Amino acid sequence: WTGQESLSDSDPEMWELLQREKDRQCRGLELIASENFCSRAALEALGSCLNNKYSEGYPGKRYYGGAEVVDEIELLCQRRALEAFDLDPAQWGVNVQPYSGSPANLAVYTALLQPHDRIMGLDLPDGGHLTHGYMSDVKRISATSIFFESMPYKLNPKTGLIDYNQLALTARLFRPRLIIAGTSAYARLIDYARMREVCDEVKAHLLADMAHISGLVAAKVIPSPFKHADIVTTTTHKTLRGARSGLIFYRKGVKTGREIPYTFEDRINFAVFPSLQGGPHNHAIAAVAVALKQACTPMFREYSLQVLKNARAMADALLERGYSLVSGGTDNHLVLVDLRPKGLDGARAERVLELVSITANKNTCPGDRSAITPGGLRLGAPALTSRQFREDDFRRVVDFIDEGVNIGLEVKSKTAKLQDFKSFLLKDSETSQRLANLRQRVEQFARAFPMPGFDEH
Amino acid sequence: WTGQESLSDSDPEMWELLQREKDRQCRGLELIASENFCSRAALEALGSCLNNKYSEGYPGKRYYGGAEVVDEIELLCQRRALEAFDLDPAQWGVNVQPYSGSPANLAVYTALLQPHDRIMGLDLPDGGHLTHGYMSDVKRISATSIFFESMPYKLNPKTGLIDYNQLALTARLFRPRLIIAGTSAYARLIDYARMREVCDEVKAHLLADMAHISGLVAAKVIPSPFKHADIVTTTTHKTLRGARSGLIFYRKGVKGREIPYTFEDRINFAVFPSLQGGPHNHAIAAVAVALKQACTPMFREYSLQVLKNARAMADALLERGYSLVSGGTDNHLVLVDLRPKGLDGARAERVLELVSITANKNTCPGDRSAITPGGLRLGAPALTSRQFREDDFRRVVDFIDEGVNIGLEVKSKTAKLQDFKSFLLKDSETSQRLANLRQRVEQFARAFPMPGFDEH
Amino acid sequence: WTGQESLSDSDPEMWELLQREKDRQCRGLELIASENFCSRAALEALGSCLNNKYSEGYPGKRYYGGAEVVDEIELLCQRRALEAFDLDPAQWGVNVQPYSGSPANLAVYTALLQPHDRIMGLDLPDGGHLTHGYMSDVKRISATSIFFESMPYKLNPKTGLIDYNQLALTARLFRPRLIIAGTSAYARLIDYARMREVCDEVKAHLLADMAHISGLVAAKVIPSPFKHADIVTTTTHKTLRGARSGLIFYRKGVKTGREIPYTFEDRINFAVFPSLQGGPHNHAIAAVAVALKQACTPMFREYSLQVLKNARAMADALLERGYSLVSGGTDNHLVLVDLRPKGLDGARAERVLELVSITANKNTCPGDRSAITPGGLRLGAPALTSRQFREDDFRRVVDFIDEGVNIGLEVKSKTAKLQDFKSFLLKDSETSQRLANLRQRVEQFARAFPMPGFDEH
Amino acid sequence: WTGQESLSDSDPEMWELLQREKDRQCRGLELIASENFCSRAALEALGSCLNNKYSEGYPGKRYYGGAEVVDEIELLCQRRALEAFDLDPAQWGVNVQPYSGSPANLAVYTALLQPHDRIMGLDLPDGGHLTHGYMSDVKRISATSIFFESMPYKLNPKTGLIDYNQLALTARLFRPRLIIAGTSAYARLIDYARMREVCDEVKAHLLADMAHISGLVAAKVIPSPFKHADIVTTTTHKTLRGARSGLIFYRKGVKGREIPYTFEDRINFAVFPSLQGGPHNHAIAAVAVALKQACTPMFREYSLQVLKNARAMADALLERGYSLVSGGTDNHLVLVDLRPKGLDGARAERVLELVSITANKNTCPGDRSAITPGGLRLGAPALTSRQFREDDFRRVVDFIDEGVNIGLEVKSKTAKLQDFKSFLLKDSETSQRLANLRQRVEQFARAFPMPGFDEH
Ligand SMILES: Nc1nc2ccn(CCCCCc3ccc(C(=O)N[C@@H](CCC(=O)O)C(=O)O)s3)c2c(=O)[nH]1
Ligand SMILES: Nc1nc2ccn(CCCCCc3ccc(C(=O)N[C@@H](CCC(=O)O)C(=O)O)s3)c2c(=O)[nH]1
Ligand SMILES: Nc1nc2ccn(CCCCCc3ccc(C(=O)N[C@@H](CCC(=O)O)C(=O)O)s3)c2c(=O)[nH]1
Ligand SMILES: Nc1nc2ccn(CCCCCc3ccc(C(=O)N[C@@H](CCC(=O)O)C(=O)O)s3)c2c(=O)[nH]1
Ligand SMILES: Cc1ncc(COP(=O)(O)O)c(CNCC(=O)O)c1O
Ligand SMILES: Cc1ncc(COP(=O)(O)O)c(CNCC(=O)O)c1O
Ligand SMILES: Cc1ncc(COP(=O)(O)O)c(CNCC(=O)O)c1O
Ligand SMILES: Cc1ncc(COP(=O)(O)O)c(CNCC(=O)O)c1O
Repeated sequence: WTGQESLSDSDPEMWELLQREKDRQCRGLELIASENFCSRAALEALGSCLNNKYSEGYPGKRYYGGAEVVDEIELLCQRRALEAFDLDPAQWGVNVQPYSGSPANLAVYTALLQPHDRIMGLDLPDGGHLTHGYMSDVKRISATSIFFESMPYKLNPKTGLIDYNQLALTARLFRPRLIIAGTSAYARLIDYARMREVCDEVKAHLLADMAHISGLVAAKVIPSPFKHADIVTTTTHKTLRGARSGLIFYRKGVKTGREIPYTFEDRINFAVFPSLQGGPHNHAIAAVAVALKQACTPMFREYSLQVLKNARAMADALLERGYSLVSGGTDNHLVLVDLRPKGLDGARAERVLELVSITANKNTCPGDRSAITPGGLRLGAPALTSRQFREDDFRRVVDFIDEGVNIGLEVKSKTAKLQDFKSFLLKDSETSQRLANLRQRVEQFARAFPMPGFDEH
Repeated sequence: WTGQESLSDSDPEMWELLQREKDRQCRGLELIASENFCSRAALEALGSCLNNKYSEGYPGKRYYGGAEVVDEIELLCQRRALEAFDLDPAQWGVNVQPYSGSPANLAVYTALLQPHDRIMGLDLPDGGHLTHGYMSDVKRISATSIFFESMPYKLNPKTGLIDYNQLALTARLFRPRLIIAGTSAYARLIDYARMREVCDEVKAHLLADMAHISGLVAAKVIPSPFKHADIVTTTTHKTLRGARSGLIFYRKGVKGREIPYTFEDRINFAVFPSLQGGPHNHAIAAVAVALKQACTPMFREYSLQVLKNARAMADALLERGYSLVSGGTDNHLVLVDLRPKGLDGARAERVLELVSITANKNTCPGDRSAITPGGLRLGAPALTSRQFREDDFRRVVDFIDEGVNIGLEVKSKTAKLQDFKSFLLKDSETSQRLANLRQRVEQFARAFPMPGFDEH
Repeated sequence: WTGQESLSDSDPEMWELLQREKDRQCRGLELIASENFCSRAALEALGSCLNNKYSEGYPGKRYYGGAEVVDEIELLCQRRALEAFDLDPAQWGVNVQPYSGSPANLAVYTALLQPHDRIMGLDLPDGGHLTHGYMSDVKRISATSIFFESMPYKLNPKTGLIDYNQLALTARLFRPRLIIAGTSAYARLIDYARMREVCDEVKAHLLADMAHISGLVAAKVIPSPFKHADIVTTTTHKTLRGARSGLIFYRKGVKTGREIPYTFEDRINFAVFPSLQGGPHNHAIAAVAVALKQACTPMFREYSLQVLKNARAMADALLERGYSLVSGGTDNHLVLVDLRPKGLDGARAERVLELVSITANKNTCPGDRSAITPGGLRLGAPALTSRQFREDDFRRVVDFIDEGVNIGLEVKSKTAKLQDFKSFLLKDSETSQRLANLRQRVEQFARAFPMPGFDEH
Repeated sequence: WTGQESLSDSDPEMWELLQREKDRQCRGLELIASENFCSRAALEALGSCLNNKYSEGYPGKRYYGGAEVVDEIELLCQRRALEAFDLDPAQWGVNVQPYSGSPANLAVYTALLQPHDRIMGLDLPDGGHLTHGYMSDVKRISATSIFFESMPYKLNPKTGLIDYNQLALTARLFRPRLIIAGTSAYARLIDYARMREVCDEVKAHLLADMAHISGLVAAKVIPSPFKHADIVTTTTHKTLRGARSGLIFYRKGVKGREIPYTFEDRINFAVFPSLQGGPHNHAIAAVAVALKQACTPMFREYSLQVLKNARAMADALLERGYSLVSGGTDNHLVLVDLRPKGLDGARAERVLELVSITANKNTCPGDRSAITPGGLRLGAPALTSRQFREDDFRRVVDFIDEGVNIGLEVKSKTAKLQDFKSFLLKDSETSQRLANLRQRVEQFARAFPMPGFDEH
């Protein structure tokens, strides 16, 4: 045994599983708004010897030795992080060790808040993320609602937009110490200035969780939250098209003749390590650095502009075929389809689209009373846009979706409960082959496009 | 732009850094007890298209679709985890989604405890990990001491063993609901039967954090904590020689009535949706690769080797002029006490690093100082994976001995620790004396094979 | 030394101090809405040998012996408590050991909630009490906001009434586990049914803190909160005209064929003792029992009806002299005077009225921006009504208040900051004697009325 | 209706109960160590018009007006409190508003600690009070263990003294920010100098809860905790012979710079507005009356008497056939161990109550049971205020001895504790044997003078 054998030679069971997933991504129309296809260059850093190096601590302030090189990697990642978002290194710092997006947010709360201090975020069914403090009416779901006290703000169910007025009203009563400006399922731009005013009034930290829109922010195609946020967290594997990791951007420098300084850096860094995490995943840090360099290129601005145009085209196409969209349209990478005016819930549509190799997620529309069967779908452009999809290609995506919706509508006719629906898609021969025909035409269409990453895994 | 360009072509600045780090691992003798050299097979899975897949939830209970393949990847990782530790799938389950070791432990506390519920672990300067509840006298350090109430248990300060009596005494006063039997810097073995007895009495959960010793347990080379522990957490790197990830093993099934075990649902819910978001499916897959390697006859011979190279390192260290904490290693690492040699554990680590031996300073029982601890932590697993054997490991000890002796000569001419390191780079007599060793250090280490890719 | 000497003989320094306070209560117009004059019968029980008896525990379940008699006293107090409020002993229980009102409320939270569970009450400047969870924008004030997480509900500043709509909206976001229906400075009746609906929706306990209105509730002159509340707490020294103590009323009995039982009794009793308190003050328990018996009499219903008529007469008189009142009037024992439309803040008016032996408290009106100088006063009828004040007498009280307001208006002319105002009342000879004349006419008028309690102390 | 009618005329049902309770205290021998007979002067202030005055706030810093008189009442109570304990008003302050002892302690924790901060006290079965943080193995009992994290310190189970060594050992592990030196059932004296040393080391607040021994401290008859404690809490009844209330004494003033003491503002804010509402000015006044009595030469002779009647009770108890915990009382109470006499402390308390001797069962070191503890707590202060002396106190011991012996005879004919008490009321042989003693018990006690009113 040498440890240098190939995965295909050493573990054919796993090696084929990798190939099965690669074929699945190659043949499908991937519309998960949070998914992307990472570049081979980044993946080469992700699966590297940097996995072997323990480097607990920070560059220049480590707890072991031998970190000479990974110090330069981590410092280079920090510089590329600030560069990609046009940040002055004298006003902004970045922590590049958060293992993912959820660890990034929990680090911020741990850094700035005491246990049971109060947090406000967009409610999860309203388009906010778990780590913005999600509690149900029965259970504390996210740990950000266990270790901290969270009250959500809601959408205006008339506009589909964030009710900044109701947020301002309830924030003066709840008195949060931090408010999260950031979403998982929101098609519109966020009024960060308005969020800033609310935070300045109730004396709260404004945290921007730009995970979904980070790539658009780096390409300067949408307004940047760094103009108004004290803290900015993001995922690196969404519109940033990198490995799965997280980042925490924080302000530095000046916040009666007294110079008020920012105190985020030391608290944030201490929260990530040693408070929350152990050894940094330097392979992930490096892979993120590779993608961050890609985010400064003119190529990436072209890419991000395409993501915008393909989501508007997807939205326009859906509107033209009789679909309503929450908030009426989109100004970013995703579309929130309201399927209630067509008679199919988002749960049925998600499964029937999945059987024809169209990958989306059910989504709650304003007014939904059921979570077993939400009334919408979330569709995202970033992944297929990385496969060099253009506006016409996304209009064909909408025409495949419309076929799936019709097949699902015909099955809800012939079925009762949700489980009868799902089993009917597999056991009824007529619809089983009708699905297989659409699946085949979906996969033939998607296979023709180029795919970032390795060829075979 | 296609996204299929090579790293060397598209990002030469990063590619050179990768090559520089690979050269650093190839040329050095890696003695950090928590480090290992991951196999090429796992690394190819770590850097795979599985990074691209969001698969929030668990197999059969995910929240969107498209998880057809990663469901079987996660299930295969689960099966390989239970197989690797000889666990009956009806008595034990495993969560394979923890991002690392620290998240694995924090999920367990979240799953089983309420905020501010009480936990007991070995103190960090006594050899315990941060995530076992470490707070100092000045500051709450680990979040496991912020969100939960922690009191440490200590070593017998001249036996070098865990003071199991003092732990039993304080457990009835503190009344913890969970005690962690697991270490980061402990050369001997843990009495899991005794830990369970203490835990069974004060009615606390026994969790074993076998991160450092997980590989030795899987090879059935050391006693397994799964015989007495309710929950077991581990890292997938270290002695398991895998990607950076974490695992949570929990008991399952039946505990005048039938009381069932209720760990599974709580543990899984704590990992997702409570603490983490989307699983790192590439890490899960790479872990599955390494777990399969842990079932091999090869891995038992590998793990058996690590013990004897640590015992050989200990024996060799006892000679020359070193005493070692606990008097005798029984695992993969050695706790060497450098106080009976006039050199602190901090400066010895720095002098060894400039000569390409990477270790970590460690606090020995009685250390009156943390700026300058009195020991070093040395680990066998990394070099053993480079096919080092006992004769190869006795040479590192005297390669270290040249480093400890060379370091003593400069503390002669300097006072504080800043002056110490400063003289190592500016005095032409020692910079050459460092380089002279530095070549024979790298010349010796380069000759051994290295797991992973050749160039990155 | 025998321990049987008189206070006048053993401690003349204290004995005269007692007499000075008795003269002060006899000569003044006591308008503190929370104050009353306790009967001699109750005071005789208050200062009795029951002080000597430790009786930790409860009747029939004590931890020592010798409680044979105090068991009957405590049981008799419980029966008189239920009797006075027309409560079926099979549906209601009462704990009579809370040392005061604040201990009563903290016992309820401790009994029913975990630390950091959420609480909702009327904001303190809006008329709620500290123990309803009062936090400022800078500091946790009440311990009910330290050990539990509180969000306040506010008044509708247009009506002066509780904004039950905004309470319903914010309760669905905050998700409290207990809501407090009870006030310290509120002139109107509380919609307990509406509070009940809000609690039933968000699945919270409804606690009624009837402290100020308890006597009116016992006399059945205003609607009873026991028809809608799960828990009822009260002070015994306000409109109940008893010794200073507290009570916790809780439901008992029945809350798919399963009989759902109430679980308040054991938790409430355990919270009071041993969780929060030590030995019960049996002298206070007995004195409360004496006053509770008085609350069942036709005399007390006459008294409580008079308190209503004297507050309406006080309100009518103020309205006729150019004063506005928050919420426009009163349906209980107190009046909230808005002094902003007359140019005097409630802080100045309170001090100038105090120097002429009229005792009130400054009060915050809706829209007040300052707490140094609130814009109103809280005036209460219960105390003087116990001195056999009638409607005409309270119209004379208003005519004394109007003289004090005018004297204060003349001094704000001649002064600047608040401290200049207060010192001018003592150091300026012209106003000093002008005050002394009004004080004398106030005291001559009040001395003529009978006074409950002892003659000399 | 005027409100000036007498209690006997207006409420005869209650008036008879009052007379019945006064007769019960007059006819019985009160041996509860925490009970006393309050003076008429204080009771007349307790039941005064001061009940009618709301005076939220503090003298000079109240929130409404009309507090002209009660300001001087509270200030006089403050001055009398500091005077009674020989405190310099520049080094010590006092809050006189705590409703009782339990609120006094809870205010201190609220003032100085954050929720879930750590506290250490003597365990309740070891002689500590609820408010020192008592939680059992099943339930959090006191709110001082709910809102704050408590670990108890224990006695040396055969020395009967506080295990100051084990307390020093656990304090460095638990790292409390406050330790309570104070007891409800402890016959010896507390090493406040040693408690401060432990507190000074682990950097914790030393609070002394002198409730039981406050009167002995004021008479300078026992060593005063104010020499080493940062904060001192007490009840105003018990040995202080006052109304039911509580006090919080705190250090004030100055603690290369000048660090001032910061207790005053926090303590006062915790009492009001954090925890309590309006002060019970009648209780404050009655307390002031009793505090003035504590400055008398009479009170030192009274407190000196209580010691010798407890020492006489202990000496007499050592005879007959009783062993007592800690071997020797040095305060106002005796911890008698009834296990070396075949009778449990629970049944002895009941048999003594039917013969008009009121005591409380108490757990002795080694008690394998709480349903039936192995001791009784007996206190001198109550009967000493009735001008009992050593000869009078040696007769109570053998009045008790008839009770302990009579109780042994019925456990003969019964099994469980329910059958025990049931036989005391239904068997004509023992009900007469109880009544025969019961008259000589009441006949003996009635002859002594009684503080307070004659009829209520
Ligand atoms: N707007 C939004 N959209 C997207 C899409 C992906 N994510 C990322 C996270 C995906 C997970 C979403 C949930 C996990 C658990 C939930 C819950 O409420 N669970 C209850 C009741 C369930 C039952 O009774 O059916 C329980 O089981 O206890 S919802 C999000 C997101 O964060 N927000
Ligand atoms: N047996 C064991 N060994 C090893 C070796 C590495 N690690 C991984 C842990 C790496 C070290 C983490 C820290 C511990 C204490 C800290 C501290 O004292 N921090 C300052 C803060 C400000 C300052 O810089 O002065 C303070 O609170 O005073 S930091 C471990 C481990 O977990 N367990
Ligand atoms: N509506 C209403 N009215 C009445 C009348 C009597 N009470 C009973 C309780 C009376 C006490 C009222 C307050 C105590 C502390 C306050 C506060 O906000 N203190 C801050 C800022 C102060 C400053 O900066 O001037 C601080 O000092 O920290 S308000 C109440 C009542 O409960 N609610
Ligand atoms: N040295 C000292 N002596 C004396 C004598 C009276 N007290 C005053 C304290 C009076 C007793 C308070 C309690 C303690 C433990 C309880 C308990 O165990 N309760 C059950 C709950 C349900 C049940 O009824 O089974 C449980 O949790 O199991 S109750 C004290 C004192 O404070 N300290
Ligand atoms: C705004 C936001 N923040 C944080 C996270 C957490 O990232 P990790 O999953 O890497 O922990 C997500 C993931 N969102 C999942 C989705 O929208 O499908 C997110 O959308
Ligand atoms: C016993 C133990 N548990 C948990 C962790 C945390 O693992 P991550 O660093 O992957 O979070 C470590 C790391 N120990 C570091 C060392 O011994 O050098 C450990 O030693
Ligand atoms: C509604 C309410 N609840 C509880 C309390 C507390 O009672 P104690 O002060 O007895 O603790 C008060 C006192 N209110 C004071 C006032 O209105 O002037 C109150 O008004
Ligand atoms: C030391 C001590 N501290 C505080 C308290 C509480 O006091 P209140 O009961 O007034 O709250 C007690 C009561 N001890 C009861 C007994 O020894 O019998 C006590 O003994």
